[PDB]
Amino acid sequence: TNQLQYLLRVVLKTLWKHQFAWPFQQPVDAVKLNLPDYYKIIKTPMDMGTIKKRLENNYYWNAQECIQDFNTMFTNCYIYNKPGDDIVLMAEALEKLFLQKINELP
Ligand SMILES: CCNC(=O)c1cc2c(-c3cc(S(=O)(=O)CC)ccc3Oc3c(C)cccc3C)cn(C)c(=O)c2[nH]1
Repeated sequence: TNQLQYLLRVVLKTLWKHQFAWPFQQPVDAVKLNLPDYYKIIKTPMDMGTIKKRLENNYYWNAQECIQDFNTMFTNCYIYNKPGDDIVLMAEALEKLFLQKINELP
């Protein structure tokens, strides 16, 4: 699929190089961040590092399964954190960029 290739080379690359990307490049380490309720509240943790590994290792059935992983990453952040928190503001900025790049999807 050309769309999965676009998601890796264009969408993921643009988001990964953004200034607000770093807290989204790896799973949330709830142990080192002392968030013992994170895995109870967030049933499907998702991050860009896991999406990258999934795109590189032929995990996805289709482009929609990948777009759903990016949406899960954003809403997991909105569910766990409070509105107005910096992490929510960072996810909102990345989401706006993601929707823009996903509008030019082949
Ligand atoms: C209500 C309470 N919530 C949280 O303290 C909370 C933290 C995070 C982090 C997060 C992950 C890492 S990391 O090094 O593990 C991964 C690379 C490091 C810092 C992180 O956050 C901070 C940021 C961005 C700035 C200042 C301080 C912190 C703790 C990610 N994301 C996606 C979250 O949703 C989330 N929530």
